[PDB]
Amino acid sequence: DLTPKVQVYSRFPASAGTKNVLNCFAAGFHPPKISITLMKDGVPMEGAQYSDMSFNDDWTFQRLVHADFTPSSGSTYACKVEHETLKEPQVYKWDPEF
Amino acid sequence: GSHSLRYFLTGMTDPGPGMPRFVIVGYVDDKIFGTYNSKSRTAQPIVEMLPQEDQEHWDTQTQKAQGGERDFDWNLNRLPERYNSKGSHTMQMMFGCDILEDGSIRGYDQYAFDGRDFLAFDMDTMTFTAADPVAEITKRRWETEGTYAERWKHELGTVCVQNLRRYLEHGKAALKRRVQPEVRVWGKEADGILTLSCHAHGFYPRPITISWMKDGMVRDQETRWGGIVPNSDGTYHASAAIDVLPEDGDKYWCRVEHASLPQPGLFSW
Ligand SMILES: CCCCCCCCCCCCCCCC(=O)NCC(=O)O
Ligand SMILES: [Cl-]
Ligand code: NA
Repeated sequence: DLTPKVQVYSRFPASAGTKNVLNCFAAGFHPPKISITLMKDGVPMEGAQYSDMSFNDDWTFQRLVHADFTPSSGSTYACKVEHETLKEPQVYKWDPEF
Repeated sequence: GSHSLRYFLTGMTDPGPGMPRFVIVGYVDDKIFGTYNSKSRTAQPIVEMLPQEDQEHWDTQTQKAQGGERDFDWNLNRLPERYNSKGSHTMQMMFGCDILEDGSIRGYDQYAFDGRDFLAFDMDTMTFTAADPVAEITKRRWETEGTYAERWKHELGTVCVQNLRRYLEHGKAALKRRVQPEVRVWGKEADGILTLSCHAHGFYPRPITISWMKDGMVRDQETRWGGIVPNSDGTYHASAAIDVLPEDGDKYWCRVEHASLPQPGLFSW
């Protein structure tokens, strides 16, 4: 189908209290309009940036969103995704692997 | 050395709040080298790759991109009715060229409408192929005018390869700089089973492989791969997971091969 396939991952291997970048990558979706929000404990993270709209060889669209952050062991990080193929927003939790 | 130049063009009736309706992203060997969008109306190099570019080259890139934007706008205002139309619509184009190791050339030129194949142009035979009877209309009009074929034979086989050679030379420092992955192996237990995840962070160039081994023998049968996905600094990320009984958790190695590693690396939990 054409719903977003979403991965959340940190730029570097994560460790508590060390500056890093949190990534949310959505791919395989259509149409290209899409909402992607990085959050810390349900709060939108500040300084987030999005890639220029682009697509895979099979024409499906994709977008990377990223923001600087300092992971805290106390916190939940996640990526909230809204798309026309989605009746409700989809929340993808980051698995820190501390 | 085999090398590639690719442009990814998107026009959109409904790109979303504050987003440009027409975008171009250019790639050299899976590195973004420049971009254009309908808000800035400017084609710009990625200075981390192309640090010392002349304005005149990018003046040219800008005007060609603005023409592409006009053409996408023209088509988006015609194809929906022709296909019979009511929702949002998209138009896409991918074109470029390859220079094979022996110096021979390949051109690519493909279009899609609402995310489905629409039209392709084959440089070596100078022929079009239409994806359906509606696209066939545009095919016949373009071949009968007899202008597109010669322009894009030139565009793909001459201009693209020249620009590829220029980007390869101007961006050689960034293009050749190998970045070793930082590999993290993790394991989490749930419902009594241990999922082992091998994550490779921040490698360049893009090609990588990741395998899971037990007692030195490969175990592909129960491995899931997440795919190679981008970081924002032009490096990449890739992952592999495998489920195993918590008793045998010390017995698995993930094997990472990457051009930055003289020998494949073995990592455990
Ligand atoms: C580095 C990214 C920004 C610079 C990109 C350079 C711009 C090149 C794009 C021009 C291609 C647009 C043509 C697409 C529509 C079309 O088929 N028109 C008919 C035709 O051009 O013959
Ligand atoms: Cl180890
Ligand atoms: Na716009």
